[PDB]
Amino acid sequence: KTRRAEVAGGGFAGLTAAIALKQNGWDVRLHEKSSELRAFGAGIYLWHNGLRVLEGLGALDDVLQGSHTPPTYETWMHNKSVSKETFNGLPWRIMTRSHLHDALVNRARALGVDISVNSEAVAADPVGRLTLQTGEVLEADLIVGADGVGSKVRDSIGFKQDRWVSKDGLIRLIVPRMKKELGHGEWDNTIDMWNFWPRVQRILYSPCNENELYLGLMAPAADPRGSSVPIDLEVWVEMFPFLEPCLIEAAKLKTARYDKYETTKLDSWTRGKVALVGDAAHAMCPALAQGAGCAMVNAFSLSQDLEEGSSVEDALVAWETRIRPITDRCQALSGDYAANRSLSKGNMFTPAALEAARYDPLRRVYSWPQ
Amino acid sequence: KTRRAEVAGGGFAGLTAAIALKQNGWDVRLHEKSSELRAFGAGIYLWHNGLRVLEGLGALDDVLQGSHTPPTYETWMHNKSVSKETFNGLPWRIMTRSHLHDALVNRARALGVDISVNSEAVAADPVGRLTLQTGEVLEADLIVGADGVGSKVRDSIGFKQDRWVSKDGLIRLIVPRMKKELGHGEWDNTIDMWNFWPRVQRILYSPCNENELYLGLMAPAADPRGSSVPIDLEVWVEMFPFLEPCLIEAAKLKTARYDKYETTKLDSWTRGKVALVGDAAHAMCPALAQGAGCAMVNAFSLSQDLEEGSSVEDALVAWETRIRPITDRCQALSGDYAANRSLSKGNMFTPAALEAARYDPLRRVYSWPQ
Amino acid sequence: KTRRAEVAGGGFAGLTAAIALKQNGWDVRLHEKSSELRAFGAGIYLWHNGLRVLEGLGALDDVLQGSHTPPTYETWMHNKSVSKETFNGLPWRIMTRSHLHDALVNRARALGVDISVNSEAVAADPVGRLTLQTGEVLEADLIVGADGVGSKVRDSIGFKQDRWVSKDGLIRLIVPRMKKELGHGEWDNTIDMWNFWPRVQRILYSPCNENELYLGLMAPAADPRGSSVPIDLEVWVEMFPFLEPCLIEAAKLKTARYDKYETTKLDSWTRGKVALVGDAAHAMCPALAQGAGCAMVNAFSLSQDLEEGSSVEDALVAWETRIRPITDRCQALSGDYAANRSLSKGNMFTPAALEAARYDPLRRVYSWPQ
Amino acid sequence: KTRRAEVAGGGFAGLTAAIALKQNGWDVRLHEKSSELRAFGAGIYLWHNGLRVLEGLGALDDVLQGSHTPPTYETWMHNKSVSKETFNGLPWRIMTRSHLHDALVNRARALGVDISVNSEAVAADPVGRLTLQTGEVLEADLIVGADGVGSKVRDSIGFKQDRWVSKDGLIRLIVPRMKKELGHGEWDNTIDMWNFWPRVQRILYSPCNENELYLGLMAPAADPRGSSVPIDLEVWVEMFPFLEPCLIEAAKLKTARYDKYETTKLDSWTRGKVALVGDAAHAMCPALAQGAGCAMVNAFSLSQDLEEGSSVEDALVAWETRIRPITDRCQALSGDYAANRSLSKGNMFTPAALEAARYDPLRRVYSWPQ
Ligand SMILES: Cc1cc2nc3c(=O)[nH]c(=O)nc-3n(C[C@H](O)[C@H](O)[C@H](O)COP(=O)(O)OP(=O)(O)OC[C@H]3O[C@@H](n4cnc5c(N)ncnc54)[C@H](O)[C@@H]3O)c2cc1C
Ligand SMILES: Cc1cc2nc3c(=O)[nH]c(=O)nc-3n(C[C@H](O)[C@H](O)[C@H](O)COP(=O)(O)OP(=O)(O)OC[C@H]3O[C@@H](n4cnc5c(N)ncnc54)[C@H](O)[C@@H]3O)c2cc1C
Ligand SMILES: Cc1cc2nc3c(=O)[nH]c(=O)nc-3n(C[C@H](O)[C@H](O)[C@H](O)COP(=O)(O)OP(=O)(O)OC[C@H]3O[C@@H](n4cnc5c(N)ncnc54)[C@H](O)[C@@H]3O)c2cc1C
Ligand SMILES: Cc1cc2nc3c(=O)[nH]c(=O)nc-3n(C[C@H](O)[C@H](O)[C@H](O)COP(=O)(O)OP(=O)(O)OC[C@H]3O[C@@H](n4cnc5c(N)ncnc54)[C@H](O)[C@@H]3O)c2cc1C
Ligand SMILES: O=C(O)c1cncc(O)c1
Ligand SMILES: O=C(O)c1cncc(O)c1
Ligand SMILES: O=C(O)c1cncc(O)c1
Ligand SMILES: O=C(O)c1cncc(O)c1
Repeated sequence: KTRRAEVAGGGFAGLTAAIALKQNGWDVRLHEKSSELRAFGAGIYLWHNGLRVLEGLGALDDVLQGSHTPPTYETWMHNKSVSKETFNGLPWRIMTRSHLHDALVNRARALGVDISVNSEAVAADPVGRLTLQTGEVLEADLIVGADGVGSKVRDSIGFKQDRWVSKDGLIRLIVPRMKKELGHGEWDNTIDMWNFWPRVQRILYSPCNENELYLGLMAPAADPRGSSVPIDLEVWVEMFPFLEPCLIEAAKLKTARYDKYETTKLDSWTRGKVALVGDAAHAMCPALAQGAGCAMVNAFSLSQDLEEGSSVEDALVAWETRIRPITDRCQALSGDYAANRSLSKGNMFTPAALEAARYDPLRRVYSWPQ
Repeated sequence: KTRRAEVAGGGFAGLTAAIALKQNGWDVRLHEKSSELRAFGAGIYLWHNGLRVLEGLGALDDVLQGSHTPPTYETWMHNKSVSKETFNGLPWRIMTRSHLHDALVNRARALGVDISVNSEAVAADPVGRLTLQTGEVLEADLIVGADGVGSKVRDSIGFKQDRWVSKDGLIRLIVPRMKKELGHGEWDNTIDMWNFWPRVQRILYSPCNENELYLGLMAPAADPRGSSVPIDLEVWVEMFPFLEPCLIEAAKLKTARYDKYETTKLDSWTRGKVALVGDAAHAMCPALAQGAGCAMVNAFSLSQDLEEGSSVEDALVAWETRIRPITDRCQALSGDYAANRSLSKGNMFTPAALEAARYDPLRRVYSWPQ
Repeated sequence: KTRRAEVAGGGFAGLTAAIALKQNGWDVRLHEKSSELRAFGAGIYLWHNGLRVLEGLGALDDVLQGSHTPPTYETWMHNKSVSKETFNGLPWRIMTRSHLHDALVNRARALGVDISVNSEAVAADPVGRLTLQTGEVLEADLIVGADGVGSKVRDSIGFKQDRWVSKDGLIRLIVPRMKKELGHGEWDNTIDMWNFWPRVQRILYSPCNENELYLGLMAPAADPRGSSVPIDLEVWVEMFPFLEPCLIEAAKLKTARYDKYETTKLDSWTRGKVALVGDAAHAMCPALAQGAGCAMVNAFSLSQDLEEGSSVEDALVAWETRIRPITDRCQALSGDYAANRSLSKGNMFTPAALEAARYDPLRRVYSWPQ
Repeated sequence: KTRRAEVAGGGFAGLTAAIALKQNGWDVRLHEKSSELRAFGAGIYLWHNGLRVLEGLGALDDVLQGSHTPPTYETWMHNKSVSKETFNGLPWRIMTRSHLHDALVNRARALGVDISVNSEAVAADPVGRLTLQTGEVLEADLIVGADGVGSKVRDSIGFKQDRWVSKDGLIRLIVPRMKKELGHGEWDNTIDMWNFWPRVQRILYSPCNENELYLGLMAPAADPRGSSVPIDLEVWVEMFPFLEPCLIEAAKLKTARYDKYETTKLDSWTRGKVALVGDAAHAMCPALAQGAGCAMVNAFSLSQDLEEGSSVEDALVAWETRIRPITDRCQALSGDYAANRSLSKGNMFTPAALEAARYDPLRRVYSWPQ
């Protein structure tokens, strides 16, 4: 009578699914392809929606400890402050990726989720069979494809899809705060520092805690200096001289990567006993900082629909119908914002922009009205 | 088998108790002495702790709609900004008293709490008897004394106590925002505007929403002009000229009162089947903006302890033991702050100051670390 | 024994020459080609050097009354303040062109300078003969060619020269201050408001007094909207929205012109009894705001050299040798600044930039050290 | 035929008189009581009027080199900026006392003024006799009493007078700028930093040049800590913490003095061939920073009246009649400002306040209109 779930992928989506299912009495095993449990991307923003998932997962405490809510989300254009936004009290948080990942892994382990590394799902069958690269075939009542933009759970089954990999991208790093060295200013703020002149270069400045600063350095791929790794210190200091202390530390990082944006959209997220969650289903532009938020809401919501006494197949259909439109709208709006460079104007966290963030997955209503 | 509760007082404490008990299946009747259900005091701050009570009461949505979280809590001394505090993301909110009261009344009514007006508790018996001014004697399994600083539930039984009524006080009003007329500034902020020179006059500036502004005008009773009602417009405009548009509206209010501060502390909060909650038990100085927050946490916590399968008498003892120290510490610290004028320095919402605010009554842990 | 001077041109150079010579006992007649005595160009800056000429001319009082020294000379790039300069106390002043012109005309009249309008010099002879368009031939001991960039005194004689008329230019206007309507800011400042993005548009904001504001609206000739007269209100408000009240008034002016920059440089400024002064000799780019300053210093200096007991011919040679290098350097540096857009960086009023301004023609030394 | 002048006192008044007379062909001897030529008081402000005297004395160049005009004269009350004043371009300057004194001494020496030290005037006779402490009796056509508030030239003759020495005063010091250590701010400004709460303490912050800062630390004599010398570092840092780097240097100065304010007013300034100039005649409160300015204007004006071909006795009478009302008005207004603490309000350099500053002694008119 113990339902069995097999989860492919140990990112935020897979860990969320695994914890949520285990809390509801599922026998859960999670399979991570990589040799270690790790999260790439340097830093990450969560909002009310994702923080509520964490509360629902019993992992909120560990996350809030050692992460940061800036006093304001500030936008600059050509070094002129154009907006300061606080979202009418809507909760939000910045943290390192490792911080969020560790909290989730620790919670999954505390609950007794069986986690395997070097364990890649290479095929999934809608009847409830997952095949690993080792040739092991696992039977389950539920298969969760949380295996990222390149999901083999998805592609082994075949889902009609549009995927896009941009030519442009950015360099994401964690460096020391160097707060004193930054001198006068509001250095606890998020500051999105846009420029189009004299060149297209932007830094998203994102404090994670008293020690760690998350920087995103964005320049076009066609710019050989701005897109260089390790960073071309001179061209960054030239346009962001007020960040020189931090940029000097950034230039030391030989692990720096220029990572490209990538999106996925599918005609459906389910097939029989298989559900696709996270980037496997709905990778999106990061303008609204909701890729993981939506992934986590969707994973948590999946566990909710599986508590209705329905067949797994029916629960999965109900789940997508219920929760997908929030994600579709957020993905579309984030892509629109990215293409139009809407964030450069400031004051763009409108009620519509904040729809996903306002959703409370625990009570299934929208909170924090704007 | 339906447990019966009789609640004396229709303030925030009594309404919270009534809703929380009704949600847990108690047959609840609430008795308000006044001819109408009303809340005095103009405006009010709630923090995470109180907002979590509201969530637990199913009244959070109605409260957040039409209330305000300032971008920052700012302090001025002699018109110089000395601090801006955002509490590392700790949720907080400002609203009119009527806004909070209405949300609670509407929720109690929706749940079918029996509410009587012109119904004053004049005596309570620890065996579970409440006598109204009408001579009606009501039997119950639980009596809640939520009847304010002058609690007759408390005083009919006899509780060792120290009460204090200050000679000093303040004038609290709601006026239009007049935001455009205030011109350049950060007029969505809370701004605590202190002065000792040329006279002791202070205004706590507290936006409630896009339409309503809560002002507290504080001057010593020995100052015949600053303590006058309706307000002596000239002496307020002289020291707060930047608020003239709002003060002109304030001066129109012939309902204005100079209300005195009042505190209560008791050796215990329980006797048999009687529990004292709110100002009946623990009225405190308003420096930490936690009088109602603690009252609401205590009322909600009472309902929790009554779900343990214990006798009512034992549950009440357990309740006070569990929850009272948070209130004792907050009351003491708020009184210390008031006497030392500590808030005038700015940056005084320390981790210790925020202890009560950080408490989450739903999960019974402290959240939002500083 | 009364030396006779004939001056061609009633601009700042010619009026300065006429007053200075008349003060020294010359019989002076001045000939203005136009039907009225008028000054075009809306507004003008003078510095210490030009203010000292005015003192020497007995016209300083009338100029300082009704003109303005801003508290600072401020530069913006893309709406971000990049510098505020006060030149270590070096005197400077902004005024309407008419204000300066009127003061000079009134002083010349008070001294009994004979002024003719509709009186154009069409030929000059180094032996001391000036021919007017009327055919009148005037004999004099000194002929002053103060007849502008298109000087016929110069060109009738033949001076080796390089002249340049730019394709680009600007629209100069006087509008009401609208100070209250501009709201919060430092609206008594000079503010040089540069932009390259989203288009090349710049406004030099120059208060003249409590009533009048001098604006220079600069856009490339290749921009059909930004270079349009009367002004294309929308494209100016878009990039300078904080000046909308003033720009609305500017758009009413059907007299607005897009005037082109023009320079002149000559191998010499003298021939026999003929001296060329002002734009006739040394028109320059306006970056250092010294075209008229140098013109006035040169005209005044001419009068000084004529007091040495030398022949007029020798005095003129001595004059150019003594005073020309200040002008040559200023012209070259202003042209360099214009071409490199150096002023866009702010903090460019260096000691070298301010050399002409620092010169005191009365004492013949440099003052106001930097 | 060479007129002989004997000047008592080598302060700013006596040096000005000596230079001005020597320039006009007087045989001038100056007698300084002290063993060295020195100026006490740390720093000093001059305005247009005094700068024009310096121009008239041929000492302006040496003064402007190595002195400072702040970008603005700023006033703070309780650390809040209440005004920024630039006087519509009216020239002004801050310098060390030694800087001004040296320039004057060097000019007097260059002109061949005979200067004696350890040479005290102890008696003067209206017939033109000056007696030194050595017993030497000097005959002259003019005797100038420029010997300070305690003038023996004045008191040996007997002038009806009111003198006042205040109980209160201030500590004036020169310290290093420590500009970098002061961090963010407008540290080239004059800043008059007033406080009445928590104690009456004020600092006038006055940069003299890139190296030297003039500070005036003002507290009541009844305050044993604030009036202490060497300075009580703690009580100054407490109320001016932003000046700590400079105050630490100030506390090292064991030469610091708490000097009292002193005023003098006389029924007349002349007797026969004797003229009283400077503090000997008109010491005043320093609120308008015009004590030396008026002293210098008066000394220079004296030389002017002596060029009219009148008897010395008549010239002196004409001089006082012509020039004294400017000083009487300035003295009265400065005393009014001091007593009413008017400067604490900011924006008090009104046209009337600036009357003395606006006077141009060279042309004998008022300039720099407000
Ligand atoms: C630049 C940038 C900035 C962003 N910023 C934010 C932000 O601020 N806030 C936010 O909420 N989101 C943000 N996002 C989006 C966020 O990174 C993703 O949406 C999120 O990490 C998706 O998580 P996931 O678990 O679906 O996928 P992934 O994080 O890709 O994790 C899947 C895990 O899949 C494992 N794996 C892959 N294939 C297999 C397999 N076949 N079998 C087993 N394991 C497999 C992968 O190795 C890995 O361990 C940002 C994205 C980008 C690109
Ligand atoms: C100036 C000031 C500012 C404050 N600001 C804040 C703030 O910002 N945030 C915050 O959390 N707290 C604040 N407080 C404290 C807050 O006002 C109180 O702690 C709170 O209202 C107490 O609620 P209560 O229900 O216990 O009592 P009450 O609000 O006094 O309500 C009891 C209700 O008792 C009814 N009643 C009385 N006697 C009887 C009886 N015998 N029988 C039946 N009914 C009876 C009373 O009429 C009334 O309807 C502030 C207090 C003051 C004085
Ligand atoms: C955009 C711009 C901004 C500027 N801003 C400043 C500034 O802020 N400060 C500054 O000092 N300078 C400034 N200048 C330069 C300043 O305008 C000139 O250098 C100055 O006006 C030259 O004066 P002028 O007397 O030599 O010539 P003009 O002003 O040209 O005057 C000559 C006079 O010549 C009369 N005339 C012409 N031909 C004859 C003839 N044949 N016979 C008789 N009369 C004749 C002309 O009609 C006229 O009345 C600026 C210039 C430009 C273009
Ligand atoms: C706190 C303070 C701040 C001030 N700030 C300013 C300011 O910013 N700007 C400004 O313009 N003014 C200022 N003043 C006023 C200024 O200090 C005086 O007005 C000025 O120094 C007066 O100069 P004096 O030459 O008349 O007298 P003094 O400076 O007193 O000089 C007279 C000289 O007299 C010599 N002496 C005295 N007796 C004899 C004698 N019997 N025989 C020979 N020699 C004699 C004295 O030793 C000395 O060398 C300030 C004054 C004070 C108190
Ligand atoms: O626009 C972005 O690339 C972006 C990336 N991360 C967070 C965010 O709010 C925006
Ligand atoms: O100090 C107060 O009186 C006070 C009153 N209300 C809220 C608060 O934070 C402080
Ligand atoms: O750069 C200019 O065009 C310019 C024009 N007028 C004054 C000035 O300082 C600069
Ligand atoms: O008020 C003063 O003591 C004062 C002292 N020096 C200059 C000044 O402007 C004011």
